[PDB]
Amino acid sequence: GRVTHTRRTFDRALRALPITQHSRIWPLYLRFLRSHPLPETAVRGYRRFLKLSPESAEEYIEYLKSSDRLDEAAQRLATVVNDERFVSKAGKSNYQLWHELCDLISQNPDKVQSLNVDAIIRGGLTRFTDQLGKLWCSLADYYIRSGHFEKARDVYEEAIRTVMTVRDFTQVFDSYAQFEESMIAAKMETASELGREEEDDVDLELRLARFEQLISRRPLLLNSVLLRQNPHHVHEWHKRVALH
Amino acid sequence: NAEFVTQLACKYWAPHIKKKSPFDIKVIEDIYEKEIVKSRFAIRKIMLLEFSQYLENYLWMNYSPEVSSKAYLMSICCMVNEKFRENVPAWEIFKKKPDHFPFFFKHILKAALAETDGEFSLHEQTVLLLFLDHCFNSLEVDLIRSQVQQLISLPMWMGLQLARLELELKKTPKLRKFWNLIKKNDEKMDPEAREQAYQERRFLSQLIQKFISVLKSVPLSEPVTMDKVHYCERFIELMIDLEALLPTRRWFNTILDDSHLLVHCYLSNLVRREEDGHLFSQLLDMLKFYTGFEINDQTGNALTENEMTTIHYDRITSLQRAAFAHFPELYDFALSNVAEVDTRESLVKFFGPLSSNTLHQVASYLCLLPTLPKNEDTTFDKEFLLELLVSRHERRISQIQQLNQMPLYPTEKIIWDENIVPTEYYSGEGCLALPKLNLQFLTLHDYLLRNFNLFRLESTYEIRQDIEDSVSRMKPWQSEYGGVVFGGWARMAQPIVAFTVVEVAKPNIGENWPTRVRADVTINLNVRDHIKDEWEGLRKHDVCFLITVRPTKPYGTKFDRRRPFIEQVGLVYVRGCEIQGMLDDKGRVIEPRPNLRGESRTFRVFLDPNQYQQDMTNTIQNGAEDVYETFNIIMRRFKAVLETIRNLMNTDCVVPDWLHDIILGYGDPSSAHYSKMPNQIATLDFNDTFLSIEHLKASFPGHNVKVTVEDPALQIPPFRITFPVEAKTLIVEPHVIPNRGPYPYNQPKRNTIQFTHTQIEAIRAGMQPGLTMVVGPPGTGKTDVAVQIISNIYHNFPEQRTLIVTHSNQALNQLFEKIMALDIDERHLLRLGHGEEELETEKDFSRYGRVNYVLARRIELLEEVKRLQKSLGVPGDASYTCETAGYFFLYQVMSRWEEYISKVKNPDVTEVSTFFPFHEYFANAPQPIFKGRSYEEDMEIAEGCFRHIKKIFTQLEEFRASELLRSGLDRSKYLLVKEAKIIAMTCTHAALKRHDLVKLGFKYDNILMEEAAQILEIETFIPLLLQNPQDGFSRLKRWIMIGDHHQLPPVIKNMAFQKYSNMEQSLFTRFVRVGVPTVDLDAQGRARASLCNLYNWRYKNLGNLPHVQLLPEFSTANAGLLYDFQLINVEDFQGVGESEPNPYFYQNLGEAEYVVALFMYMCLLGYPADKISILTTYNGQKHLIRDIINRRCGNNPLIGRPNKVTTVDRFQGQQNDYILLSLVRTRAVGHLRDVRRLVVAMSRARLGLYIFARVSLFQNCFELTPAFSQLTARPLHLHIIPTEPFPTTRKNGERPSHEVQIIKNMPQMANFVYNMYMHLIQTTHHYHQ
Repeated sequence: GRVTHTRRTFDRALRALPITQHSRIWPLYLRFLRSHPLPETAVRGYRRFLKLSPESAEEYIEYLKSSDRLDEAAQRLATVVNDERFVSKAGKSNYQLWHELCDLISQNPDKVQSLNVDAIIRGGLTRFTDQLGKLWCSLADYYIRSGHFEKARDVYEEAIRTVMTVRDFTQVFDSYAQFEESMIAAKMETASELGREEEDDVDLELRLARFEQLISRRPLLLNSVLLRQNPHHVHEWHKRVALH
Repeated sequence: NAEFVTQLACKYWAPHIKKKSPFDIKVIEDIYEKEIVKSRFAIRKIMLLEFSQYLENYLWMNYSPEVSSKAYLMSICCMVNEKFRENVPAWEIFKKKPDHFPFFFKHILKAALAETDGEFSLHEQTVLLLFLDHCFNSLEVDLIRSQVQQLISLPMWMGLQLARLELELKKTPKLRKFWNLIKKNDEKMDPEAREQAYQERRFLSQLIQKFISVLKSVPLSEPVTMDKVHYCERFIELMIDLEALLPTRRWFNTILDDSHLLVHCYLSNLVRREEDGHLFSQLLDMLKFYTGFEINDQTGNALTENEMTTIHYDRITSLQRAAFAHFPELYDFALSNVAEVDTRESLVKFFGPLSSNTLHQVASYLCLLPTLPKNEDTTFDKEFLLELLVSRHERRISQIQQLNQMPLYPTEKIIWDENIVPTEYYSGEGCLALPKLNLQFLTLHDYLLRNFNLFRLESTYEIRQDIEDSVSRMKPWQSEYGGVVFGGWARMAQPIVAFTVVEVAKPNIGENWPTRVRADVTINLNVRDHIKDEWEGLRKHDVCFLITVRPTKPYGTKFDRRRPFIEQVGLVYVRGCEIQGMLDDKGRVIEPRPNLRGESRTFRVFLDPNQYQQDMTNTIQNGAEDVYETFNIIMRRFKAVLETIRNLMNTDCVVPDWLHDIILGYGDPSSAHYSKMPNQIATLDFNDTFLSIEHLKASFPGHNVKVTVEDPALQIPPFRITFPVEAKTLIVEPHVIPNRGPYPYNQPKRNTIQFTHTQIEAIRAGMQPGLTMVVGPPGTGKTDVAVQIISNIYHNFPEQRTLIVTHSNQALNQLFEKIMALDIDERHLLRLGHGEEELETEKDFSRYGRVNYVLARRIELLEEVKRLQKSLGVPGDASYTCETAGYFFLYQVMSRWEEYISKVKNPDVTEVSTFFPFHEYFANAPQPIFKGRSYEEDMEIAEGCFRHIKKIFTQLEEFRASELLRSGLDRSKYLLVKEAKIIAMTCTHAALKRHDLVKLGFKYDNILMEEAAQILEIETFIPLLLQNPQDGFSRLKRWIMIGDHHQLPPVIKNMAFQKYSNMEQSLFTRFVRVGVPTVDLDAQGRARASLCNLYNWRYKNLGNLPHVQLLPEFSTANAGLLYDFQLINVEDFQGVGESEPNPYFYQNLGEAEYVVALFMYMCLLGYPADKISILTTYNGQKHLIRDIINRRCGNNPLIGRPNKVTTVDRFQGQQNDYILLSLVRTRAVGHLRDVRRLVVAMSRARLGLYIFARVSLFQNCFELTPAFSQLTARPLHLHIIPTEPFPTTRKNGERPSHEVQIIKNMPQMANFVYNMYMHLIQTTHHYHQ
């Protein structure tokens, strides 16, 4: 109950520096962390700026990420996301992928301002690339938590420029059907821009039916887009469809 | 009629006359009609009348409604105009006698609205336009605001069309309650008072209508008078001022929108006349830019893009609704969305083929004009209707994109433009499309655009006047195939045989401009030998110009002085350059020079950080020519700045919310005091200030000292001093600074300065969060107070960074030198620069010096760790680096201290010695530290030794960075990042590397500034953007600047900048003008009271310390001069008073030779040649003094050289025991009107000043009356004691015991000097050679 016994214990145990007494000192600071974040914070700073090992900041982060202080946990993770001489601070073990999993845990439906989740997805994609999966999820969340007016059209245009695989046009289709009325001139020309989308056998129907069944009136444009969407090679019934 | 005006003045109004003739309305009318009216408002007659002080002595003191006449009104208006032109306080007469100010300003506004070309001509009407603009821009004056009060107030909306005002009250419902309140309060008004109030409210509308009609009365191609054009121009100038001032625009801009003055302007033939209306169209362009500025009318804050876009698209939506309801031809137009019609193109494609009366109906339904009745003809053209509609509903580009699309270089359409970048001969009669930087800005972007326009206009004034320097001697000629040709020989100019851009070095991260751009200029010196020596004496950093001209006068065209030099010589562009050295046959810049063979010399120069950045931007973005290749000349005697402005404009400029409105000048300016900071630290340690409890009692004249300890021998520590929040009680809590070991050499360094209570109040305002300005008079210790405040801040705040900004080398070197005597370790002080910087301190604060000190202290710390290991008796022969030293500290020293603590803190004074186990670590120390008499003191000394070892380990933990950064630049960056808690640099270096350190890891927590009166509005607005914000808030917690509002400001390259824009109004002086508290030191110790009175009259209770009052050196007589400060008249000699060898090269051999006889008399009396300073009113006068002195004394073995013979302002920041002032001016007073330069040249003497001046010329200077009162208290001759050598035991007051000579003139003075020197030549001899 008094810090004198624990401090003197850890001090006389640090007489040498073999593997022993780490499993005392680290959990000693961990138990001190209750009722005061100061011992855990300063001991974590001293450890991660102290004696040489890969697992020092690992145990510090395992103790600090379960806590109610995430700045200290991601701060150990930042001293790790430098590593200052060693890309593979762990190798096939990943602690930056761990930071990205923490970023997903913070992108969980807690801070829904549509700012921090997308910024954390950009930070996790910037640490290590996330190709079309977390990228498709980040573009989906950015286009879905956004509005309907030209802001959603710009979101879907940039996300199309960055798009990798199919169903990104489906995400832009969702944005368009939700944006059925973004202005009083073309009424979300995104319906046409996405119905005439990529040329052969990909969706051919997604954005068309989106504009068609926003609720329903009559699209009168989805037909022209879809039958103008690359019928078979040049000489065929293609003129008949494009004329009908 | 110069003699007529002078006789009339001396008879009726001129000062320095016993009896004056009384005022007569006939006198005023005759003077005006016969001098201004007959000679068409003469500038020289205006100047002579100003020197006669008609407004201060004649006009207003006898003016009244019964004396109100057109001549008197126009005379007072022209006097205020000339006051603004010459930068003199103008309305002091109105502040003295505000009684007839209502009738005066009312009759002036009546004259401005009166019939044009009637009683008051267009000349007087434009004069009244500019005078009214001045009366609006001087609205910080109570009485002028009193006349603008109801005239520019919200009741100014009484002049708008009924539909527009009704729509305004509908869009802002709370305006309807205020309108009802105004209508109700108007009921209690008299008919005369009601008519006066409505006339005041409609004055602006009637004036705008009159100006628009004056414009419409100008024909397109037929020649018209320039006066009407200039009247419309000055009207647009007043419009621009009242449109850029927020509380002045709030209501007037609504009437300006209702009238659409911009529309009639851009429709008139005046805006189509390229040569007639160039500057007027430029002013109208500024007005349209400001009318389309994104600033909320209701609160004054800048709007969001969503806000302005909503406004435009809502106008579009209401226009579409109005189309559907009232225009059948526009059913499609009502069906067209924002993206369909918001561009001028489609808006005009829909509104242009409409009818004239139809567009009038559109305007009427949109409340633009009077309603168009049935079957009528609208007298406004379809051109007018469609233009107004398209300008109102067409898309506008944001100011952000507009500012970012500007190339940062001056082009060929600007280099020769006087309407925005005028010359140095500009008299001030006309207007310039110039920014206004005085008091308050609509937004930070507004103030930044003004400051950026000003900096770029200064650079264009440097690319205009020096641009015509392709050899400027004999008007360079055009030659075969239009090429250049040198027609003569030029001394200060030469044609360059080539110029090659040698280095394009990469920028620092973040900034948008390279770090170094150099060019080598090759010229073949086939000219005189001494001229070639002057040329080849090239050195480092010497300011050079590369000049480009595309001359148009063919070979042999005559030269004419009064013509515009720019077009005369065909100038193209001139960019500055900084020569690093001459290149020789080894390709090396000159750093014992190698012997030049041939006459070809190539010099390597590099202008700026962004030297070759701005022209690159121009040629890349908008097709400008490569200006670094068409230059013709090299001549000796702003792109990075605009890039820093762009950084400010393109970043969110996240400024402290307590500094936003402060830099904007609006609101309550007292919210910046440590008295208005809610974050004040109640219990603070000013420790290094208070030297005693008596001193702590003396620094609090009106405070009750409540000291928590009564024992007097136990209260003078670094005593903690808490300030209250009964209500005057300051708590003195004694302490003890904890020991740091056994060596008495580690005793913390303490100040020796007994700072007065005012200086202590300034240091305390600095050590309490917020902003402060400390007024430092000559010799009150501004640098000392800065070092003391920084000391206290470092004392109470260990992790905080101190950002010490300065203007010049002497200021920062004084900061470091005074810091050298404080208890500050050499690991926390850091210095930046612009490159090369002479170390003017004792110890090296530089980058390389810092890495070297790091290496030295790291050697020391690792050696202490090794010797501590030996003291511990450890096995092992290896040496330890800082990582191993940290490991060993935590392993043994911390462990040993833990053992000692568990032994002695859980209890004998014998145990104090038994259980300190580093005895072999303390074997090299005083006799055993633990004395064992007292357990507490023994524990203190032992813990101090263990903490000393801990500080060794902490210095090693710091030096980890020096081992982790192999490069010197890298380790120095690491020190500036973590090790540096003191970052001190120049404003130029801040504006240069601002973004660089910002992306590199710069921090700012507490900032101090020196020479705040020497850095510009933009140069002092720069440091606010030194870092990035932290979590939605800036990191800046405090800024304490020390300056002097009465001293020299930064110098404008071409004086047209302060002439028109008044950019000389610095941030410090502008804060003073706001009225912010200034902590005014007044305790001098460098000038005895008699000499100090020459500058202490200008300040707030300026005094001297007991040191200056009682110094034995202070009242010591000046050898051979019974006068300590003398102003001796210099009459005509050889017929010459003020003389002029070259245009504007003023010199006076008369006062020069009087100063020569005086300085040679000092040399012949033995006065120390170091203590003889020669200053002048002209650099030409300094050069004449130097030439005549080196021609007469030269190597006279009895005579040294006067330490300084140079420019008055170029001697600022310095002082002398004797300053010899040459006031050559006797024809015009010149720039001596500036009280700043006055106090500057008057505070150059610590104990002795000898001035040769024109007594009557000086007394005629009204600004120089408090100075001439102390000047003419002495005889107007040289009153000396010639037989008195260097040592004179006599006091300043004690009677002379020698022969007194009263020399009446320079010829007798020089003859007597030569005769005394001749007797010295027959009796004595010197031997230095």
